Amino acid sequence: EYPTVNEIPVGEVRLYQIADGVWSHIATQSFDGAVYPSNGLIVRDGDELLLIDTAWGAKNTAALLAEIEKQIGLPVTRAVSTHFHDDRVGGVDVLRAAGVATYASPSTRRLAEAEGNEIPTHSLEGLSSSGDAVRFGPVELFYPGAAHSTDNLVVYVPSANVLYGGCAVLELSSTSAGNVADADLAEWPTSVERIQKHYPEAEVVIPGHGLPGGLDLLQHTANVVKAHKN
Ligand SMILES: [Zn+2]
Ligand SMILES: [Zn+2]
Repeated sequence: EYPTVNEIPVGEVRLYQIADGVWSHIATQSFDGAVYPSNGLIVRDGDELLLIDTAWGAKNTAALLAEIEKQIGLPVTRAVSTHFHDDRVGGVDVLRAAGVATYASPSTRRLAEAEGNEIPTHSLEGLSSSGDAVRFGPVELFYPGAAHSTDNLVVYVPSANVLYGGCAVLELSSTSAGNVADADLAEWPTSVERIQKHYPEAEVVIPGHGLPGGLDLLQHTANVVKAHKN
């Protein structure tokens, strides 16, 4: 029952419960003449919520906040953007104005700046090298190396064994790596291997777009990227 594009009009956000205190958020957005669904994550931390990624735009992200208040009723106090693209940081100004402390790596903040995207307020240090991992509230943040972009981070929720791959991970139905303008195709499969080695216990893997699955999303991603590179 995971929602797809045809079930979410642009401007609306759905939440989907993955585990106790862990949800994905699903939004839709038009980009270059096509509508795409996009995922982020919500993780409970006591009486507060940690948000992973915006809902791809200001209006979507305002809707996201409204849907969180309706469905969950706990305040979002911090947010992390997992790379510099607009499906990840677009809506950060809305979050900030709402009183949410927004975060990203220094590299993500610099690339967002260069690209004219919204820029999270606070820098996440300790994630500059492939294999680096840091605790951030109820999650672990991991930099696997360059993949979909050079700055992409993944997020693990230890209490639930849930791995959110963001766009470094592709859904099982995918036949291609999608938008690779900022990608490092030579490194990507290695980056995926690092994730596989570091989170062998992951039970649910959530891609940046499309359906969640099991650990096979990781190998599938490496295979697609390799096949794409050719
Ligand atoms: Zn992207
Ligand atoms: Zn994306």
